[PDB]
Amino acid sequence: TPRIVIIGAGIVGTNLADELVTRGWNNITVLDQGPLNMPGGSTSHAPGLVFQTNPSKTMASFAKYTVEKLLSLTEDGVSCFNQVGGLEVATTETRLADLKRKLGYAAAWGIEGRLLSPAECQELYPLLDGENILGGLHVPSDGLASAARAVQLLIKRTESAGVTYRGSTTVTGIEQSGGRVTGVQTADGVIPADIVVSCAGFWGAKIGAMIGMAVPLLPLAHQYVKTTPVPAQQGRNDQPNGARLPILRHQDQDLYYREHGDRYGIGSYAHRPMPVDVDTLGAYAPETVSEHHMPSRLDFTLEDFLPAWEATKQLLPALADSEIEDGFNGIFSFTPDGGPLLGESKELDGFYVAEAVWVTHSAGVAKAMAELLTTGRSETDLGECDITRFEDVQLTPEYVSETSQQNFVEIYDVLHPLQPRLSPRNLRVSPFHARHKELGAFFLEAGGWERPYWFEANAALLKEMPAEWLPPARDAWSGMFSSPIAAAEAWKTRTAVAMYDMTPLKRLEVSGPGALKLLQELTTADLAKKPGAVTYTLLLDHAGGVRSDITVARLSEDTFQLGANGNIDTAYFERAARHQTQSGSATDWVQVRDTTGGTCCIGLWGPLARDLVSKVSDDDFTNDGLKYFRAKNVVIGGIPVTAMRLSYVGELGWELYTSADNGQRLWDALWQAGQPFGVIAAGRAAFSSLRLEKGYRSWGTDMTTEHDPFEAGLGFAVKMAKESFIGKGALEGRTEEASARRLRCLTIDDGRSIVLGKEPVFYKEQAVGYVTSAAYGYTVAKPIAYSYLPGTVSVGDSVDIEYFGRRITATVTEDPLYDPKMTRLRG
Amino acid sequence: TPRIVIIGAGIVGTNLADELVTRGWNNITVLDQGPLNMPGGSTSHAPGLVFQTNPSKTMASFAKYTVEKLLSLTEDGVSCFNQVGGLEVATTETRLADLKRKLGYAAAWGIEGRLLSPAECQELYPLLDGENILGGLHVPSDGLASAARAVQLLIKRTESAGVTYRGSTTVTGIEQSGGRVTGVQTADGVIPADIVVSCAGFWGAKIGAMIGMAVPLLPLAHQYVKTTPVPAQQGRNDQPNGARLPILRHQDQDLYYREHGDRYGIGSYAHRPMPVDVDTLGAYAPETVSEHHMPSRLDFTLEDFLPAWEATKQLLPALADSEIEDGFNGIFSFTPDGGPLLGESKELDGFYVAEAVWVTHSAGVAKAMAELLTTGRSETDLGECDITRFEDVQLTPEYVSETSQQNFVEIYDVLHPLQPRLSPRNLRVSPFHARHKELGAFFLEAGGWERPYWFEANAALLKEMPAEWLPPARDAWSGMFSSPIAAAEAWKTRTAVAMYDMTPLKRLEVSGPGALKLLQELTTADLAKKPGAVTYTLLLDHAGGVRSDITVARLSEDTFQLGANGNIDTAYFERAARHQTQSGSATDWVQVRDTTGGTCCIGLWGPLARDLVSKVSDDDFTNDGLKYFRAKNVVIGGIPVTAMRLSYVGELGWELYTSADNGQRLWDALWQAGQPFGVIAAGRAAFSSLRLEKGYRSWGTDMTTEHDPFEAGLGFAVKMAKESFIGKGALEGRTEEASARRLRCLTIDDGRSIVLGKEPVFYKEQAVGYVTSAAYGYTVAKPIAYSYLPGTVSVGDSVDIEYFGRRITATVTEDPLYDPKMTRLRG
Amino acid sequence: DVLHPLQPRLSPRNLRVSPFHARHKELGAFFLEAGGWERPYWFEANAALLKEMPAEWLPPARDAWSGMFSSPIAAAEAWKTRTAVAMYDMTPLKRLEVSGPGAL
Ligand SMILES: *Cc1cc2c(cc1C)nc1c(=O)[nH]c(=O)nc-1n2C[C@H](O)[C@H](O)[C@H](O)COP(=O)(O)OP(=O)(O)OC[C@H]1O[C@@H](n2cnc3c(N)ncnc32)[C@H](O)[C@@H]1O
Ligand SMILES: *Cc1cc2c(cc1C)nc1c(=O)[nH]c(=O)nc-1n2C[C@H](O)[C@H](O)[C@H](O)COP(=O)(O)OP(=O)(O)OC[C@H]1O[C@@H](n2cnc3c(N)ncnc32)[C@H](O)[C@@H]1O
Ligand SMILES: Nc1nc2c(c(=O)[nH]1)N(C=O)[C@@H](CNc1ccc(C(=O)N[C@@H](CCC(=O)O)C(=O)O)cc1)CN2
Ligand SMILES: Nc1nc2c(c(=O)[nH]1)N(C=O)[C@@H](CNc1ccc(C(=O)N[C@@H](CCC(=O)O)C(=O)O)cc1)CN2
Ligand code: NA
Ligand code: NA
Repeated sequence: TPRIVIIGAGIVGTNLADELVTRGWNNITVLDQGPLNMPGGSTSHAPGLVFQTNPSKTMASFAKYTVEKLLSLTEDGVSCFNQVGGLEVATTETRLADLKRKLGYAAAWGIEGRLLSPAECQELYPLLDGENILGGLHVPSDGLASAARAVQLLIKRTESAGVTYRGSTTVTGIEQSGGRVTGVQTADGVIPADIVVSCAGFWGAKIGAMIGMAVPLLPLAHQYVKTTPVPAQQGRNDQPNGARLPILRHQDQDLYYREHGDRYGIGSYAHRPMPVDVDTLGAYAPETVSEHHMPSRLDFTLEDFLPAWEATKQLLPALADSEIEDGFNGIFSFTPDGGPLLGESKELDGFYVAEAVWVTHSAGVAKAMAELLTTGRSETDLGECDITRFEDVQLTPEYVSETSQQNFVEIYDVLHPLQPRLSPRNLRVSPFHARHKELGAFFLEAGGWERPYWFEANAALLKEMPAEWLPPARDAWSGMFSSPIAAAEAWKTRTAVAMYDMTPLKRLEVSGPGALKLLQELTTADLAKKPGAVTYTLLLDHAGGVRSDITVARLSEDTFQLGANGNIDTAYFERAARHQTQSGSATDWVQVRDTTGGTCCIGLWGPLARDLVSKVSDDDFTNDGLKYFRAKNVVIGGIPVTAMRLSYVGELGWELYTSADNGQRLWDALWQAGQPFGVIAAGRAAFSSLRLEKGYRSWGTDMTTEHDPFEAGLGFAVKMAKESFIGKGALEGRTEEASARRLRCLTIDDGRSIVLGKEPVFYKEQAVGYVTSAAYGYTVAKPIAYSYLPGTVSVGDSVDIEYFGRRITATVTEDPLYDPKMTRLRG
Repeated sequence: TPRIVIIGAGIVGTNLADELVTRGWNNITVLDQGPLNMPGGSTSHAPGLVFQTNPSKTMASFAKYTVEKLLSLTEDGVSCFNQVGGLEVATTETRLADLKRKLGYAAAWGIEGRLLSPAECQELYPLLDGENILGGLHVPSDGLASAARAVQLLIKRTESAGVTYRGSTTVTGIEQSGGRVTGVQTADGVIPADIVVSCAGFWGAKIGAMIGMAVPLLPLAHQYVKTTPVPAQQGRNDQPNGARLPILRHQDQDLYYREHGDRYGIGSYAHRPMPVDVDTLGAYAPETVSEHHMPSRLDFTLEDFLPAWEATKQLLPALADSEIEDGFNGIFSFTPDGGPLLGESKELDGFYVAEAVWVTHSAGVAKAMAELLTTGRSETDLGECDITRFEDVQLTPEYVSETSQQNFVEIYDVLHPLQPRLSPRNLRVSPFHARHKELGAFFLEAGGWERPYWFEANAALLKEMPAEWLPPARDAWSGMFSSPIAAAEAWKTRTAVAMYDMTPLKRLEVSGPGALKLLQELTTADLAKKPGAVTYTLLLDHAGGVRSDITVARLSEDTFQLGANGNIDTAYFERAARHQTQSGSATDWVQVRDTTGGTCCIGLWGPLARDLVSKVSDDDFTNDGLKYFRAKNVVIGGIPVTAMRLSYVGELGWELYTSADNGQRLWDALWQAGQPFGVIAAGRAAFSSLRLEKGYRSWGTDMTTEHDPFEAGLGFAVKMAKESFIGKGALEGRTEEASARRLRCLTIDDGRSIVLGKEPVFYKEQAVGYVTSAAYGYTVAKPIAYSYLPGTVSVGDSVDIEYFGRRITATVTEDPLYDPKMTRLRG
Repeated sequence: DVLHPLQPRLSPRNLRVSPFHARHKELGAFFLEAGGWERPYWFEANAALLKEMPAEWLPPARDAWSGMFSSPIAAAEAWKTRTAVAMYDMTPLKRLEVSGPGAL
């Protein structure tokens, strides 16, 4: 098997060694600049609290696996997990409501937990001064990891299986040739490798710069304090590091707690963000590293801890009879969005990262990476962990610094899923931005792009709207980053004509004599059709899982424009094209460009779309001028445009693409043409609700690599008859009808209880699914939610969706909910 | 020699046959759908007035050649030119002033002419009612062409030399294979060809669509009327078509005149534009074509002519005793900018156009095309005639229609060289457009781009400006599309820091394993330098003439960004890259993209540029961070940018390139950083004056293919030591010192008489040059003009520049006028 | 309906605006209204100041109810008012001219 070098003998790198070994890959060298007995990264100081419950399904499965593995990781009859459970307490109404949402995550992801009353909290954790406790969330399977001990036992069992450990060995560079890794440099010459995995914790960026790779993590310090012996605790625990009470979270004050014998450990994020320059740390001579003297531990700054110490004494008064014994400012990693950084680099074949990973998720990440390395894919969706998810503006040191600090500042906050950052904003805007501002655009952002969710100009339309379009009141939570205005935009889209900004849609140009050959192998469609055809198709992995759903427009013999889902797709195409070019003839070369930023697109949609466009174009837009899912070049308002006839909102019209410098003119020409037809600008709130009424899938939530096309209801898009395509062999014999799990459309019975995503779904009182996407449907006048459900659950069955602790009755409904016979889309 | 098919036996196509023959290329078939004896295009109805004098040097040389050739084109002792001279009369002060400018063109282009007083006009042309005549411009060598007769004599002499003519033969298509022309389709099968030249007059667009080529001409009708016998004219001329008086232009009333025996011919553009659908003309059966029955002649619409007929009787009262005998609405071509359309198509190798050409320029265009075909280049600069000069937005049928009609409406107007159209405007704007509007940008346009010439916000700076920067008053003509504000912008650029919009600069990405190989052959620089280098270099033709001056930035091993001069360059690179790819290995492929529209650029220039940028970037901008004429990637205001250190304005700073979606943020970050430093936005008026103070050349005026690098003072940019590059062999042994003509900088002695361009330059009372570029120099505080001058004329000599009839004393000055030791540009 | 005390109408809006309205829009004014006047409650331009603000000025989280029609941005505007200089639109303040020999 391939020669693997792992950089880092933290909890990540030693778990990864371990996960590779058990899969038969043992040609591994593990390097660490610290001594093997105590390498001295963040793992060497972590207190090891593990709270599994997480808004993210993947992160939650990573934590569940880590708990399982640490419990099994044992020597002299002592495991590496002490399963005391975990308790998060609420001291405000906002937090108590949020614990109900978190209990929802628990059930969604298969973690057992309960909400505790104030009295039951006191019974479980008598040290709590009960006066400000409104409630708790108790997960019995949570607990304390012994991460440093786990590292030592992983080293020992992997060593026996052939893995080589070199402590006191500093990586100073990475050797490469022809765009693949060939070795790792040390002052002692090069260690050959076919695969390098950087498991270097908060040194990740420094390692990354050695190959020109932006690794978007920031090292940040976080205070951890142990008290002196707490009188109330005398005699209760085994010394020196026993614990019997659940690990304790006090998220309203940025604090968490564990016992260490009769002492308390207090973790505080209740301080200013503290960026750390890794180049200033110094080279620690290995012989010098000890528990208080290691690169990860900076001097304690007591002044930062004072407020945390007061809140502690308030929550746990017994602690007022102890003192602060020892504290440090410990360094670990943060990232712009709080997700880890995993996967193959863009810059260098065979070079991977598994960085910015808490002890909590370590074994999970290791296992995914081991699957990635040995089989070509991870069994768990890595959409939110892949290093290549980031856009170029999100990779600058300044972006990483500013947003990673804000993620530290907010780490324990209750936040709505649509909550935008206040800064940095306005990084990327489409060419319609000034016009969007004139119309009172309410902008949210993703990928650096500013995106209108609705337009305040259209509030003037609410008085004219037919009552059937008026939605009911929303609760405060579903009402955040939402507006009644979206009803009006949905209304006008369904009955007049609307202009949506499609500019942020990932746009890739795949070009050259090998373009068709590349796309024919990567996609599930037969793309060898005369130019003009637009095909909705999938990208799969070799296990048939859905990596993406895409459109491919063939603009000429050698030129294809793809509408993709984000930069994981870009990176996927980039590498696949480079590999075909390198091992092909002069007829296989192919380039991939991300042209998103240099172009723009208006989705011009609704029943008056042809009336509008005919005023500013002499091109033929009739059905016989341009059929559904066809593209051609046209001129609109004097601007050359590529017109594609499809609509993610389910109405007549076209995506109109042009170069950025032309976009404002193209916008103004249409806007003016559309005055007599009541044209509006329409934003993402309406867009999302309308596409949901159409049943159209959104990659990353409605389906990921954990789903095959037939489970996702996307069989129509797989052309099984193709000689060859990635995933074909895996999908032999499967059908939608025979899928054990299927994506179902739910409508909410009461017409008004909106859900948002991730809420667990119960059939006959058992958790069998979870909301993937949802919105209020303005056309059907009810909340809609999607969920996978067991194949045995049928159209017309009834299911419950738990939202903030309350069961909401919904019915499995046939989709599309709107115009399933596509009457609005054809001729 | 190659098999050539010419489409059209008009004055263009038969002259082209002729010009090819005399150059030894006689394998020619000439096709025309009309009968050979009277093909029935525009040539069959033209009255044949030839006024040589023209603002364009090339057009003027085309007309001079046409006069020479038609005079030599003779049979039975009767030539095809009747050299009666030409007279343009002025009936307003505006026109009289403009005739003085036109006399300037005459001397510039070597055409003999004089300005006539009202009395002398009466003596030359006694029929003129003298009362509104303020003056005339008389060119004795002008005259009347007999174009239909010239066609017949060209046919006869080319036929004898082997050329084949097929009349009554309709081209219905063009055959091609592998991107080159292979034949012309008729109902009688295919006529093979290696080279096709479309000489199809106003059918040009229809021919063009047969290969997918946009031919930006519009067919338009123009009225031409013959009177009955004019009493005053009885007995004076040979019948039936004699003429003795000069051809007569009456541009203030859109009219021109010639005698036909004792009748008058009146040409009127004094009517609404009359677009013609060529598809509605009908197929004329050849046997039916006669003088009054031909595809080019539409029914006369007398109502349109009435006002012209009145003005005629006012100018020439003798005509009031005649009547209108016959009129027609004759069709010919117009183009967006009034230039013809020449050269190789972008779409099809070997397929050329020579279309939208007046009888006046016909032989000239034919000769250039013959040179192009047989030698690879024209001896006359075709910058303003090349079909590939147009930008994509300028090629839509709607753009062509609207602007070609306006060119018809303005054909006889006095217009300032900076006069913008009012419509269509706002086609292309940079990402800084809203910000430019906030600052009161005064926008002119070229290439479809809106470009600020100055910013009204900066008027507030005039009260603070040191008096030495305050320019003198401008006359009305040089003051049009000019503002004192430009002095302030030049001032701030020289002493603080300015932000120029460089977005419209043609930007080409040349990429792939054959990129360096292509550029090494096309340019005069050795580009095989590690990435990061920016090189100013030339593109030449095989005769050493300068096609372009360019920058090449090597961004990576296989990736180069060029800053070019416009779409002639784009088209040149496109074809050259396609040809290398087709006849190369898998290591020679190369793509060219025009990324202008998807990107943007700020030129951040002036002595405080480093102070400004250091506030919003942690990249190293010091001299040791980025040397002059080097590029690197940086981050500014959170935006990835490519920074190139050069300055067409002569100051410290950088061109800052980024993708369009990032541009506004990049703008705002710099704007805000620049507040304490007094940053301004600066426009093209200042830019032009500043670059002139630096002596930097502008392709298309300061040099064209008619100049070699040494004549243009660009020897430094030619690396003669290179093994190989286009033009090298031609330039062996030449030096700047030995050049018979050299580009000289002139400063105007009086400090105030501004010239604009094209004004003739006299040494010791002889016309020896002409102004190529000019501006008021704000830094040296005097008007500057460039001109080629004989090598014998030296620095410190004195020359006169004629501006509106007045000699302005100027001195030949060493350039650069500003900072010639580059102290402002280095370290 | 359950309505927050600051809940604005969506229509009719923009009846009365001060002469600084275009400038307020450039700066990302969040407008509420009373008396027909549009009144900025805070300015989105000033969100860029939050990263520079001393921690002592940073407010705690708000519950959903007190957080409606409220923004952390107001902390920054209060900060700059107390330590630098701020421009408030006082235009809607009822202004009466009492004039004539009986005015006093
Ligand atoms: C600091 C901290 C972290 C922490 C915590 C409390 C504090 C104060 N509480 C946690 C909690 O209760 N629950 C939990 O799940 N995690 C908690 N953490 C975070 C956790 O400590 C880290 O996220 C995790 O330990 C990181 O693991 P990882 O294995 O990724 O990183 P590392 O332990 O830092 O090891 C990286 C190794 O790389 C070696 N290295 C780096 N550069 C080189 C070079 N050039 N050459 C050779 N080796 C290199 C390092 O020496 C290190 O050992
Ligand atoms: C109309 C007009 C033009 C004109 C003028 C007054 C009027 C009313 N006065 C002029 C003047 O005094 N001085 C001057 O210099 N020019 C004046 N003109 C303009 C002039 O007539 C034209 O610009 C010039 O004649 C055009 O010459 P050209 O050789 O380019 O074009 P053509 O004579 O129209 O011939 C084109 C031929 O192409 C053949 N054809 C077209 N399509 C086909 C196909 N498909 N197959 C075969 N043959 C084709 C046509 O039949 C035509 O003969
Ligand atoms: N050009 C384009 N590409 C894109 C999008 C888009 O809206 N436009 N997407 C935007 O997010 C994602 C793809 N999601 C989509 C999901 C469904 C349909 C759709 O039209 N479905 C029809 C297909 C009909 C057919 O193939 O015949 C259907 O399911 O009935 C389109 C895009 C990424 N790529
Ligand atoms: N990148 C870039 N490309 C461009 C321009 C530009 O301003 N920037 N041009 C804009 O119109 C045209 C080129 N004209 C130019 C003329 C002179 C110089 C210049 O810097 N000349 C220095 C060169 C010094 C050297 O090579 O060492 C000089 O003549 O001293 C630059 C561009 C087209 N290409
Ligand atoms: Na916090
Ligand atoms: Na006119």
